[PDB]
Amino acid sequence: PLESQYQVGPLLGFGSVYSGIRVSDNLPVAIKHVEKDRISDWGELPNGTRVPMEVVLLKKVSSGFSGVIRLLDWFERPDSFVLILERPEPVQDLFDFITERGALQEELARSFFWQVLEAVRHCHNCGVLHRDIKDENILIDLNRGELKLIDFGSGALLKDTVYTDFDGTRVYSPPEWIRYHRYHGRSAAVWSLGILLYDMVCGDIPFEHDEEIIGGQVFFRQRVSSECQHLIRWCLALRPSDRPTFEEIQNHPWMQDVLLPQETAEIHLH
Amino acid sequence: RKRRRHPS
Ligand SMILES: Nc1ccc(-c2n[nH]nc2-c2ccc(C(=O)O)cc2)cc1
Repeated sequence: PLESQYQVGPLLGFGSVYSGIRVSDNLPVAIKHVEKDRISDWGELPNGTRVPMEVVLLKKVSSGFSGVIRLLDWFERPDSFVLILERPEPVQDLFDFITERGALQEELARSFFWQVLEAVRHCHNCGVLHRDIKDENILIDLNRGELKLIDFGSGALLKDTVYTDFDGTRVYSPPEWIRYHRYHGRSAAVWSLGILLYDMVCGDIPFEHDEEIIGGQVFFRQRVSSECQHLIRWCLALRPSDRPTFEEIQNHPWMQDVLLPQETAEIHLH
Repeated sequence: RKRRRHPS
């Protein structure tokens, strides 16, 4: 039973996520409700039970690596599924963090971006494509300086063939999706990481309209180092084959000498 | 300049 195993609190944050505590060990959790009528892609568990694809993807990435949110449990109800998700405390998502702080110092953006890269690599290694990388979908564990990727509700199994469907965030989507309604998983992910990196070092995303997305011009509204500008422009290459691999991103000169998560918390979050 | 969230 769900009502007997968790103490349910107030809403957090058209989504339905509640604060919670696991009665067993007083662990803080987030309790996410998903209506069956609104589920786009369905999947099957090893037991063959029909579950939301979100549950499938969350189970595939769940492990000791704390760069991705951990699905602690889930329940099925007549008209909905309920997901028990990890809740760090204290926490703030990266969108609110950038709103309150403005453009991030490059040392801090480097640490955050590096941790997002490791988390996305973990997803891909587990066969999972997130498809909605953005600052809203990144939680900051403020005391540990660790970032957590959340909300796989738009994700898919990773494949090497073309995708013709998309339900992530349009202003983070690549120009090949805007123009042709097709994309490949990894190069589309890299485009969204370019949007995210610009967002971190300039204080907001670069493109709001389709014509900006396909236009291929990146104006920098903030002082940004030449090295970081190069990485961003590389990630935002119009031709997908021109974009860097994850290895090329992490080997880029701007990415060297990253701070550890604990150093990040003490220098920038405490 | 207005900064905003963008639903999926
Ligand atoms: N603005 C905002 C504030 C607090 C949370 C939060 N806090 N603790 N867990 C969560 C959480 C984790 C995963 C998911 C998901 O995977 O959908 C949703 C929420 C999320 C956002």
